[PDB]
Amino acid sequence: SPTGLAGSLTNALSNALLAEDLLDTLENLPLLDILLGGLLGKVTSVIPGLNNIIDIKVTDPQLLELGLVQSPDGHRLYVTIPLGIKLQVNTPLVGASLLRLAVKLDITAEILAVRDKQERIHLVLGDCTHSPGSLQISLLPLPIQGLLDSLTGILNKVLPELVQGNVCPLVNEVLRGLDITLVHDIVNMLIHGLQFVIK
Repeated sequence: SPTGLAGSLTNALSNALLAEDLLDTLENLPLLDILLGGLLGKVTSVIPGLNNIIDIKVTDPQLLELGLVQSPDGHRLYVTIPLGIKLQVNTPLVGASLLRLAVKLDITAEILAVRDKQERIHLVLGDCTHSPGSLQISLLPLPIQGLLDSLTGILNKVLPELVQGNVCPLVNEVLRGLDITLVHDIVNMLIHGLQFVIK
């Protein structure tokens, strides 16, 4: 089980994210709510209608194995966080299954060490974004295509930033809380541009 920094880093990050309930965060995404044609929305709220009429359940929260890359100059790290969820598109009113979807996405987190004016070194989360072009949607009686088009269209434009804004704060929290010695050895080796991530 004991190993060098890179391996300790990815295991420590994985455990910590899960222990901060990453999988509840994913499960609880306000996917629906953050959302003519647009008059229709105003209509169904003026009538005692059963709402919305559409509902989306997020299930099957999944964190996959972290990946890790160190920059050429050895000063910076990039952690890839591969995430997976299932979306179940239901209509309450008829009360039936419309769609089940698998979605997969990557967060990239940029880790660097930087030295303040008083010779101290800090572990800093630099960038933290959805990885462009990493979104993947996959369909798991009725013609249903209608949905699956302005639904993968919505998801394309809405899901990355929602996940990013939900998962990156967690990533920030897990960095601050790493083992003190694992932090100190990692900042010491990035700041002196010494390679340790092997591949």
